[PDB]
Amino acid sequence: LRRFDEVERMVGFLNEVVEKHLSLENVNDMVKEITDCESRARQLDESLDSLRSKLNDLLEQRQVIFECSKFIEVYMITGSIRRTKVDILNRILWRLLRGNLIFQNFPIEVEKDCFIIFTHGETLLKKVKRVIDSLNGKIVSLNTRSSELVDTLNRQIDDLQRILDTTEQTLHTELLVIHDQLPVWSAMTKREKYVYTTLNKFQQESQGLIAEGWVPSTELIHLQDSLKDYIETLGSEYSTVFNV
Amino acid sequence: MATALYTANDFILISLPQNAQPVTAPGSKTDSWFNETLIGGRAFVSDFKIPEFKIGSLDTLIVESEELSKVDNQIGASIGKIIEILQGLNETSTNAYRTLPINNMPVPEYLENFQWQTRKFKLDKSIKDLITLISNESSQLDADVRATYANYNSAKTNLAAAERKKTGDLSVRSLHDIVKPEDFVLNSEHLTTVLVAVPKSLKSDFEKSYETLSKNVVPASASVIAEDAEYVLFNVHLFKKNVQEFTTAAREKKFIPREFNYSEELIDQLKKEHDSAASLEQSLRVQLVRLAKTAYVDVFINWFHIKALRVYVESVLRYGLPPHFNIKIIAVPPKNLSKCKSELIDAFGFLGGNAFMKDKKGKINKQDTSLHQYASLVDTEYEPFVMYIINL
Amino acid sequence: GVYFNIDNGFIEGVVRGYRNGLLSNNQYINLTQCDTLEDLKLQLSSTDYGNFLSSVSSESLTTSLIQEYASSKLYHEFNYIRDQSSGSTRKFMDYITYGYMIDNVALMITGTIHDRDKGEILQRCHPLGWFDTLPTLSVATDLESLYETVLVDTPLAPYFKNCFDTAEELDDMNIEIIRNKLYKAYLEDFYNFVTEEIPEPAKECMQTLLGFEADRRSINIALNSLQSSDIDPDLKSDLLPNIGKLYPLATFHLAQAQDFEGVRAALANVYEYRGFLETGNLEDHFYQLEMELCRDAFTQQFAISTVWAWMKSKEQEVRNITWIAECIAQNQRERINNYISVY
Amino acid sequence: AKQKMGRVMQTAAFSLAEVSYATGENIGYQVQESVSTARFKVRARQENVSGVYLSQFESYIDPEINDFRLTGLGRGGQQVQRAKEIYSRAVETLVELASLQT
Amino acid sequence: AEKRTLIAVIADEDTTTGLLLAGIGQITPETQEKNFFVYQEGKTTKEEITDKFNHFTEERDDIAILLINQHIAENIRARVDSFTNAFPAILEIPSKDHPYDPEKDSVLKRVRKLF
Repeated sequence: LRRFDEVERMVGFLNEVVEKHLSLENVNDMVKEITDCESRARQLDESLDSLRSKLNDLLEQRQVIFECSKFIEVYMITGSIRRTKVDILNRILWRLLRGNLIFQNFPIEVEKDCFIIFTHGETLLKKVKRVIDSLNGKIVSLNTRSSELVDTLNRQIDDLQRILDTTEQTLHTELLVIHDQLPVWSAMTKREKYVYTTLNKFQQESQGLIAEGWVPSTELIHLQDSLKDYIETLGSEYSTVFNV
Repeated sequence: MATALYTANDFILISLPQNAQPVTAPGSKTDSWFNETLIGGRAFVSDFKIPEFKIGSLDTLIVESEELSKVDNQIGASIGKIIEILQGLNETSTNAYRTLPINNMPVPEYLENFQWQTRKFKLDKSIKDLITLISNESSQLDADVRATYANYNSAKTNLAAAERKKTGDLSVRSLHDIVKPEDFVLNSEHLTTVLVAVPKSLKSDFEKSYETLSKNVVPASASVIAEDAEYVLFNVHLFKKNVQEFTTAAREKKFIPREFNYSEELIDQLKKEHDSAASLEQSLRVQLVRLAKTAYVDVFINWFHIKALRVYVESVLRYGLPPHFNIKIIAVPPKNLSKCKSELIDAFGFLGGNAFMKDKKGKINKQDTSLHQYASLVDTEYEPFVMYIINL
Repeated sequence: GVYFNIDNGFIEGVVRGYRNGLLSNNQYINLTQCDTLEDLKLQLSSTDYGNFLSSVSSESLTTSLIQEYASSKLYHEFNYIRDQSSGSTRKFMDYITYGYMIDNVALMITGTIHDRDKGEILQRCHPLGWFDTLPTLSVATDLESLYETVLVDTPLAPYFKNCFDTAEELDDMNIEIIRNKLYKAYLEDFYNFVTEEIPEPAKECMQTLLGFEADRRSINIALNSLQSSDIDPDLKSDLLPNIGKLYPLATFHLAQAQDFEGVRAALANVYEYRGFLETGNLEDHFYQLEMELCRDAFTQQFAISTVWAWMKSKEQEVRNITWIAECIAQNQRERINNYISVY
Repeated sequence: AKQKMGRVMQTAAFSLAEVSYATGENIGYQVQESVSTARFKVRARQENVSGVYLSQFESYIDPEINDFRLTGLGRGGQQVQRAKEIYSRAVETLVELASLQT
Repeated sequence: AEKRTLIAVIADEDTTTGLLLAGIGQITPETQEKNFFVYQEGKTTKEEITDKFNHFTEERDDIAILLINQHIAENIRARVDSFTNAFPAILEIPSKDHPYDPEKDSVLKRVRKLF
């Protein structure tokens, strides 16, 4: 029963991935293709969201160059930050450097934001970075050009977007054989766990289960005619005992 | 005002660039302005200018500011503790130590003769060791005051205890004020003495019953050796075996035995204990007042040096040039603090920059809110030019 | 019982349904026969706890995680009953949580004296005693700057009426004094609330359940002051509540109780607390008397004291399950039947 | 002795753990800061056993601390107190056994 | 003779706190550092135990007995074994939630070869 709890969790994961975009051997070989497909779907989804994050880490780095070459065309620190922490970073840097700064922000278009500091001086430059890197700000130091890193970064944006377009095509190829098959894999487990939950309710006394429970009196002869015909038609000469 | 009481001279320390101009009175010099213009012409402006020391680097300049802010607090914590003690004892004015003379010169005048004072501090020492040095002196002086005050409380405890033995109430009172050989036995093989603390009502009952109360009790031993106001103290002479039987029988009657037994060395050692407690406290008290005034004058000089250094250093950091900065300390008359703070803000704030400029003017001394109180430390608001408000 | 079911009809019948999930003596004997924490989980799954440890799966299952989740569902059931409450009932539900707010205040301002981290001294806090400025008690040390900044907008603000701040900031000795004094003023205020606005069948059986809290707190203050306190009785009498059965004659003798016999001879004159200090575990005596006072508060029907009598009985149920799961995990079974079951 | 110490220490461990949970909050962080002196210390002495000089430890119990400000809280406080007493008795034995180790 | 007075700890929370109620370790007031290290199993790193051990043996010259939970000594095993001095004495005790294994005890390991 812990097995078909785990497989129920795996069928739930397959139901979440699609929304996000029987004999004992016949169950034992289909739980194998549940597990063997859950493994590849989980690793391909975890190699896709962690790659989308790496894509956004470059699309946020292109924008803080586009919005800070423009500020110069109209001892400085340039980087990315979440938008809900811009005011608290402004206040912490204003309380650290008493004045002594020219702080801007330009919204990158989770939502994020850029910032320029102009730390006028020294001896706090490694201490501003302990404010930025504490609340998860990613500084983008360039030191060469605002037109040479953009080429080497657009040579990675498209090169990684093509890996997105490969792995997501493989994902939508895999989901075609699963979306038309989940009502079988789910409905197997929903009744198999229901079988074993009921088999936990039996006695297991002398290498044989004792099932005590209620049945209406109209359906007594139906049990005594359906249980008697079924144990004899399959062979296996060890008859059941039906007492009242 | 009426949100704060002042009755002693208040100070604001400013430092400004020597090229500055007030825009609250254009066509004035800053120095001329302080005297004539500022709070109805009633401002007393005092000299507070100090020269250049030796600065490590620009890089070093940053490290120095941070420390200065911290040491300034710490010295401030100490000087407050010394004043709180002198005030607490009420053997020295509680109405001074805000405008109590330092080096027997009135406090606004003391600041006027303050140009960077020498006690151990010279202009040819490095700035990092002056920040350190000063703080070490302040911490030593305060730790001394704390120890002697600590000792003075342990001495008060001992004097109360000892006194209680000398005449108090019978629940710990041990006898040595009665030393008679007619009320106690000593050099005795069969006899001992048990003291019984008896309620005043019950005195008659005790007098009747004691001889028969335990067996083998010296008769006509009842004498009132001592009396308090709630209890009466009796001496009884009896057999050593029979002492147990008396203490127990007495408790049933509602008498309270006080276990004491006559020996010379105990009596002498109780009188000495009382004597040493008195002597210790009295020495400690005189030492405590003498020490606290001497420590106070030295810490005052130390504290103002950090404020002078700091304001200069912070100016050097924020403004750069000119290399010598125009520092003045303004002694404000009581209740004109609110007006002072505003006029300087209006006039000089523009030099610091428009971004720097915030309005949260006003002052709340009650704990109803914590807004409206300037300090560069907080992100809530900032001073808009190098200004510290000093409240003694 | 004629005007009760207007606002309290649905509230009682669910709490009366929550009462039927209290484990009986046979459901405790069936828990003491377990061999593993997994077997105890599966035995609890047949009760009204069913599948509350389902997201654990036999590996990270400790005896503290059971006490966490079994009390967490108590707290969520209390929040469901409180969300359907209105008027005097909702105010009565708030006055229950004030006593947990006091314990979370006194647990939050001891985690800052010892400089323990603020994220780990708050997971030990009680979830029902949550107010919105509870993490911000880690901002100051002294009592005045924690009252005048944080604890004015809290509903614990009328309870700081006798806490005299002599500008000594905080040691561990006076935070317990502030805790006992806040709980003293709170017991006064909540007894006056029960006497004032709570109706008559839920008044007499709630004044006893609350005077028992006052008497237990008086005995615990007057008995813990022997070992780790050297205080005057005039300052000790500000810590003892004056609402209980024990106040006017016996808390005076508990105030000047310098010895253990000064407590024992003071509690020998009161009739229902004599014999508690003679034999056995005293904490078990108080918990047994608490459950015997909560049992006969369910026997009066149209009463809002059934909420108090339910949640204290369900807390004792979580304590009994925690004691059993502590016994069957550390393999000590000499005192596994030390649970308390009146249901 | 190792088995002895482990069993007695753990019984007292389990009693404290239950107490922490029932009282509400992680009490143990609070107690650690607040404590800054020790009752049980040792004074070391040399004992010649088998011609060699060994170091031995003799415990002395100092009365600096016996009650804190966390063993009193009111009702919750009475529980910590019952726990503290099992731990002191159990531990003192463990210190004496530890002497053979050195 | 006397040169060591403190008994220190490396142990899990419930174990450490209890040892402190019993009254055996303390925190130095001049350094602001504990003569015990709290630890929680699986949650607190192997590296920090290794430092704290060095603080207690070699930088504290006042620790008389270093007590240590068996499970915990097993994480930093090299460090406990390699220290062969009696100054401090190392006393491995069975960790809370584990029985007595005689080979999680550094002194006994050494004992087996050569009597």
